Amino acid sequence: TTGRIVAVIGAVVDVQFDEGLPPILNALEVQGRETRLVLEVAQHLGESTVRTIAMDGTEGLVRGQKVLDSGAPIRIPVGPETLGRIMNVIGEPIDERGPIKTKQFAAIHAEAPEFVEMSVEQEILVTGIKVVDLLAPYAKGGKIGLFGGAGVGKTVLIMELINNVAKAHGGYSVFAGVGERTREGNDLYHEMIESGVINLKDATSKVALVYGQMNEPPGARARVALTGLTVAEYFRDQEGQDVLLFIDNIFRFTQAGSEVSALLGRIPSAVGYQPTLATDMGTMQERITTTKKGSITSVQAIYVPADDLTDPAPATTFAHLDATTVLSRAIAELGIYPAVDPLDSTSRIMDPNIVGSEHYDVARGVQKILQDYKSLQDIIAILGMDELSEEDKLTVSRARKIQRFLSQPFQVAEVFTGHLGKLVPLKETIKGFQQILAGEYDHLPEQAFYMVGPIEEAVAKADKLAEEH
Amino acid sequence: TTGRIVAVIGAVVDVQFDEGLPPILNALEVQGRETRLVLEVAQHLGESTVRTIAMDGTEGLVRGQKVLDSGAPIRIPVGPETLGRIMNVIGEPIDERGPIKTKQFAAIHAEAPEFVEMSVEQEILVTGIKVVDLLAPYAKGGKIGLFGGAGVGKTVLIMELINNVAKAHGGYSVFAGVGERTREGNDLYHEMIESGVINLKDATSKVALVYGQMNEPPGARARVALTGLTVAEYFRDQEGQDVLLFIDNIFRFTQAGSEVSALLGRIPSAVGYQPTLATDMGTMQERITTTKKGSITSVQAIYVPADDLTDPAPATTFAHLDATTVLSRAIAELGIYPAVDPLDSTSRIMDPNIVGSEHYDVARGVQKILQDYKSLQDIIAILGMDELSEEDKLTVSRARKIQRFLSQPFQVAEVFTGHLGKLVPLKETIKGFQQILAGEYDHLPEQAFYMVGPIEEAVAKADKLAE
Amino acid sequence: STTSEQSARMTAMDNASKNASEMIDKLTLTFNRTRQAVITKELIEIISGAAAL
Amino acid sequence: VDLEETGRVLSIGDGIARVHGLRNVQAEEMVEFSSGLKGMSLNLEPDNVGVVVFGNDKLIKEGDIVKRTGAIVDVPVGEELLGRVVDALGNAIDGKGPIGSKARRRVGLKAPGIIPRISVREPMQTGIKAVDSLVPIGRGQRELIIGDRQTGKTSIAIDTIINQKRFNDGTDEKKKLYCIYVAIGQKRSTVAQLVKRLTDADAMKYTIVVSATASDAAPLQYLAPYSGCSMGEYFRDNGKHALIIYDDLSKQAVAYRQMSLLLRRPPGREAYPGDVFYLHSRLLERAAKMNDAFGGGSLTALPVIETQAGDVSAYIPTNVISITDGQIFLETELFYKGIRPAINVGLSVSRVGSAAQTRAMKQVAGTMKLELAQYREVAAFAQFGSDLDAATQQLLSRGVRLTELLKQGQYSPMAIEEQVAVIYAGVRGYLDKLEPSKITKFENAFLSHVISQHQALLGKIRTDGKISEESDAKLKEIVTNFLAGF
Amino acid sequence: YFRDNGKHALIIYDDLSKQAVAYRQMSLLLRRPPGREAYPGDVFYLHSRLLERAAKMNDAFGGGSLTALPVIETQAGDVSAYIPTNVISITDGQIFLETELFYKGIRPAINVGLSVSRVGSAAQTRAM
Ligand SMILES: Nc1ncnc2c1ncn2[C@@H]1O[C@H](COP(=O)(O)OP(=O)(O)OP(=O)(O)O)[C@@H](O)[C@H]1O
Ligand SMILES: Nc1ncnc2c1ncn2[C@@H]1O[C@H](COP(=O)(O)OP(=O)(O)O)[C@@H](O)[C@H]1O
Ligand SMILES: Nc1ncnc2c1ncn2[C@@H]1O[C@H](COP(=O)(O)OP(=O)(O)O)[C@@H](O)[C@H]1O
Ligand SMILES: [Mg+2]
Ligand SMILES: [Mg+2]
Repeated sequence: TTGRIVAVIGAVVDVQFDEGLPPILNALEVQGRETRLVLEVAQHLGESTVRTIAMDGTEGLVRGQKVLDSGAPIRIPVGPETLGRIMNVIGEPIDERGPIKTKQFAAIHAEAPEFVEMSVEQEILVTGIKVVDLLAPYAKGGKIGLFGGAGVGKTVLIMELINNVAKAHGGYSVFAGVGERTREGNDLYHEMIESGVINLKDATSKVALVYGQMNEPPGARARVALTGLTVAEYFRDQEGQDVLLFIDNIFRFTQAGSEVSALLGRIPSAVGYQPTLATDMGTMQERITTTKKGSITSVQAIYVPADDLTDPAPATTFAHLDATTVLSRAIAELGIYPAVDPLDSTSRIMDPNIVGSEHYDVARGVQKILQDYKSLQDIIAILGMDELSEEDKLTVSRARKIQRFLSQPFQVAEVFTGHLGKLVPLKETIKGFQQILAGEYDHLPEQAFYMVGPIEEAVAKADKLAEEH
Repeated sequence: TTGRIVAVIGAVVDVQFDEGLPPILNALEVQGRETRLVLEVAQHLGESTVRTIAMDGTEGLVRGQKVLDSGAPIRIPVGPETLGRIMNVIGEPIDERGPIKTKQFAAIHAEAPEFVEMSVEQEILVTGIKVVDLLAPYAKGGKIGLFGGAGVGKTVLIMELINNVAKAHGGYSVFAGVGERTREGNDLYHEMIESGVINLKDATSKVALVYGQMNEPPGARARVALTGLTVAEYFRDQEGQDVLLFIDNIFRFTQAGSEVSALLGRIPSAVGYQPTLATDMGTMQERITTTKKGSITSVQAIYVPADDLTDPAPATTFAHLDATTVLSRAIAELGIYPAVDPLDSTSRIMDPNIVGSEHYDVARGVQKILQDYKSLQDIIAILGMDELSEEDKLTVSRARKIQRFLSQPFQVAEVFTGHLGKLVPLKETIKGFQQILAGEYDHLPEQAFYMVGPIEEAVAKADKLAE
Repeated sequence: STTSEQSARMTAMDNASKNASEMIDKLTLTFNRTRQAVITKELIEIISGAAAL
Repeated sequence: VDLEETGRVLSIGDGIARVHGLRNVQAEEMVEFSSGLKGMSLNLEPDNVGVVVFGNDKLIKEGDIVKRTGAIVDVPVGEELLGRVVDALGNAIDGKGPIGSKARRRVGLKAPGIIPRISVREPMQTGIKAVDSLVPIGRGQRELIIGDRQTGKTSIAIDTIINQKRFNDGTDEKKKLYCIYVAIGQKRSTVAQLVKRLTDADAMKYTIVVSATASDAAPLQYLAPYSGCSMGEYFRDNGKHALIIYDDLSKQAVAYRQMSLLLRRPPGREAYPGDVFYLHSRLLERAAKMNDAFGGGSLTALPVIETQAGDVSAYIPTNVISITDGQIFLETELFYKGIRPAINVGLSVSRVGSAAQTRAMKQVAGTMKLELAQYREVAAFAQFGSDLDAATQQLLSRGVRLTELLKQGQYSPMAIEEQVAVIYAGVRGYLDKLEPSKITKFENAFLSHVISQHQALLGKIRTDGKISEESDAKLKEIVTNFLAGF
Repeated sequence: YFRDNGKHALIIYDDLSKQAVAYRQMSLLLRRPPGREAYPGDVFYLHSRLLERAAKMNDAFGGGSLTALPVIETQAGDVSAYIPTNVISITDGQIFLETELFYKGIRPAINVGLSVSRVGSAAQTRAM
């Protein structure tokens, strides 16, 4: 078929056809452009007109240009050749190294695994971070979320998770960057190249970057998530191997839809979001799943607009994750990094059967002591702290020690803190928190625990502070 | 004349007549339904089309169904044979007990009695309940808020008011359960049957129940209050007597109106309420008045959204309330019944001109002493009782005796208390409280006053408890 | 001095509680006003978007 | 060409086909698109029809041909569904074969009237001490479970479902209760793990899991509660007892809002149409308790609502709070300080009340409720603790023990007699001489002890349904003897 | 009419907070764009044009006069709401009737702290 553009408004182009009509989600190529402009169909308005969202800037379009229906949704290269490359929303490479020569193409729109195809196994995934491993342990094959305001540690934390896990992973990996700074995309690319994860010369790369950074018009930011998801889908199904999938951010996937919604002719919903927010997000988050024929350990950073966890977007995403680690601005103000909020991060494997009795008892003890401390702060408001009883001054002191001990220095934060990044295996964390709770460290100052790995390092640091005193 | 359903969008049906349209508010009957679906006209869209709101589910309406114009607003039977019968908005009986046989039919969309018909002297309905009739007297042809949710005695108080008004005035009662839970509606029906206000055999029921269920489209929950007013207006005009009209709940009335207005496509007002909130409340509340033939006294259960008394719904409602009764849990715990809170309860006619000088002075004295006891309770709870003057201890004794005296036994709550019910006339209540305040009964025990009728009965109890 | 100090603390904390309640009165009124304003504003935005299309 | 029994799509997009023709189509009728896709005709306008598509609109081009099936939406029913996982229309999605149900019902049927019902009087045992004693749930009730994120609502529902296994494995027939679990807008893997969990406890031979997950089109999520409620009305109308759990009812409201805003109906508050009350009221009003003339069956409902930031004055939370006969608040603050299930017992209520409690649990919980009420009004002192008379000291020393009795664990509901025994020990006073931290251990020990030796006493309490003074004395002796040797 | 025929009149609108609500109904039903509290932007001109007629003509124009006593009703005694401030900036004074002075039996409950009359001492009997 071949239609002609009839209207252009923002990123929404209405195209008129005289041959057959292209079904929804098809990709239409605009004829007469220096660089490939692809319009994704989104509506049938009648009279052989289709409304479409332009995947790239609609500058210079003229009413009446010719548009060819490709005949199938946006198809992207896949296979083990995309490893080490960088791709558009439409799949064309953007790292200036020639075309991605694959045998396999995949359409970015596809139905989700049926209910009869899901897995039901859960095994903790040690990450080397005390707070994450102790209170909200992750899980292999599970979906993981990092809910953050602005500037709390989502990106540093996800870089830490990449460095830790992706390097020590048998399978492949994928990093779909949806609508976040381009500075960060370049930084990640160079970090991987210099860390060996990507390899420019030979075929030994384990990461398939995909980028839809925040300079792309909304039609593009709303789809690059599906492109990274398609690459991960392939690695999960055809390769029959485990996969990782880091997405940063997954809020922009909703924000872009909201941006185009009004022009698409839809009444706005609660907070200006599109009326289809919940389903437009379910149809995506339901493809990021382990199945009997693969496994995806998806991690996703999630902006929380104005630190408002009751916003429709994060509020809706909460239901699609097997584990959430709500980074908090208040904790980051105290200097504790990562800022993970111990009394708001949850998990589905935090059970005495899946992680063991002692792990569970210690995690619940940490949470309970922190909550008691939160209650006591209200009294400390008025009384002062000299007036507190002697069973509570102990509670406050222990709670402060635990708050400090939950902090840790990452290997990707050496630029800020200067310290050396550490990994704390699970046993070290559980033992250290057991001991802090039991009272085996009432004689060390709390600042002894600030930004240290295992507990023995806190003891050594306390000794060094004493000596230098 | 017959029109044809042209559009069906949710609960809003657009019908197209061809000869002549029906004036707004008429009732149209859709032909072809197993049940009886009635559409109330709401607009005249032009091109001989009228937009209407359905009183029942509009599932299964084809585009073309024939719709017969009844010829007048919804009309219901308003005889004295309604008493003891449950009926729904469109007038059908929903107690599966046989048709409501009446010789009279009334259209539910009436207008407020004109200015000339208004009565100018402000009377005082005597409910026979001491606390209600002393501190927060009810007024004939006045609106009365009723706060307090469940577990406090709302239903028992309603039944007692029904009984006392039917007994000491000869005036019947209507209960318009707007937005009524089906479970609660059935429970109320059976409680009334047990308590005798409704009687299924001897045709001496004192209540007409109207139920707008909670599962009916908004177009029905917004009109049931008018069905209740229609029945009660019959009892007032065509039978010249005072009437009671209970409206549970009054918030659900405003909410139903809000949903109907949204469905029709009207810009929501301040907080999402309909633009016509004030006049929607006015047209209903303004038919509850005391004309020259009789009076309708409305007791309106009130729900305050978000504990916000400035919300547009309660803000609009309170412009019409002539009194307030605040049932409080903190007084059901103390064993005093009815739980009416003597201090939160207020009234517009607590004016020496309206109720009289002696009544006003007694009520003021009781309020003052109860406030003083409330204030002294904290001191007793802190500095101890032993450090109170003789006058303070005397006021504490008086306040405890008055508290216990406000409690009364209800003829409908006999099965609970076992005590035979009493109906204290106004003058006896004033006399009893005058005597208690003046100190005549400083020489009796507190429990001599718990759950007694007149004061002389309290004296009798005091004697019999020392013999 | 101990008796005097305890009586003074009683009085001071009573006054502080009364001040806090008198402040909560105004804060609750303001909170209800702001809640209604938020509801109205969001609703007006929705209907103004609906009308514009 | 036929434009009465058949029509052709004028438009499509965002799941709302606009069809031209179908002049004889009824409102809320199931039409079928040429692409094997079904749809429900919601908007009947003079010029077109607004069909909501049960699936993906990728397959619905303009100009397609739509044929009306002639029937309102209907779902299969029967005991053939038990143990299956069906979707919002009765299609199996567990891959165990065809459902094979003879009967059918209409999803949008009306509730029973005023006369058919009878007052709720039987106890629906949830197996959770806090719920069963302080906020009891009868049969025919509608008890909202309203809470925040990850506070333990789905766990209350699943403990309730698992508990009924003791009744369903017995021979008494009027205590058997069949559960339905409507899962609206949930990640499929969540439902899969839930079905596995129910299988583990063997509670999947009397459960019907209706699945309307996140990927499913909006109409399926809007329609799942009605499918479940019809499969439950089937058991209600046949002398059997059912228990339907909607999880959540906020996501049905969101799906309905999407449908409306795409059909261009006047928005209203929070963009919710004007029928988000009618929508839920005409669903929750189908939980009844028929009188013996109608079979005597019943149908309980436990709608689950999520509240953002404990805000229970929002639109939908208040809509569903004014429809139901109670609520079980689940605050997270209590969740993290050891109180699990985190049932805030101040805000929780049950307008049915103790009318739906076994005489033994009435006997005990009647005083436990008062003890906790007294404790809750001197809870603030708890920190100061000393410096106060023996009155409040004893109040908040009894309250702490009572509170620590109500803690319970994942998927381990307790038989009513055992709850009664534990609360009896705790409230009669045989625990005030015990350090609070050990209370739980005592419980977990005492329980087992009573289960092992004194089964006859528990049988007598269960059958008599009352604590006869003989049983009362025997229980006091047992508690004293055990507490002596601890 | 009196004011322009040399006589003296007094007009008491009671309330003007329930006229602005009727005007809000009228506007919203006309589909006009609601503003602050859903009131139309016109809700000021509505009261300004009405209360600007309470004039006092000079002797060359008859010498009549028309006093006006609008009665506004404030929810929870919020003097800073929309309509109360719309009218406080149209009138020549104000009499604040506290609801806690009233509940103390101090009636009439004029809050003399906030009440003011911007002609005040002028047009007051010398003895008073
Ligand atoms: N009675 C209990 N005892 C101990 N832990 C519990 C209990 N109930 C719930 N939890 C814990 O709370 C966590 C969340 O439980 P649950 O899924 O029931 O909450 P939810 O409200 O359903 O969550 P969501 O809102 O995300 O669906 C679970 O990991 C579970 O271990
Ligand atoms: N682990 C950490 N150690 C020290 N500083 C940190 C750490 N994590 C975050 N920060 C500080 O907080 C800022 C947050 O930035 P970043 O997390 O990269 O973006 P985002 O806004 O997505 O969270 C960082 O620039 C850094 O200065
Ligand atoms: N005057 C009274 N005498 C004895 N019991 C009363 C009295 N008033 C209320 N009660 C008790 O309070 C309870 C409140 O229930 P009721 O008022 O009937 O329903 P609701 O709480 O919905 O109004 C009743 O069960 C009743 O036993
Ligand atoms: Mg970032
Ligand atoms: Mg859940």
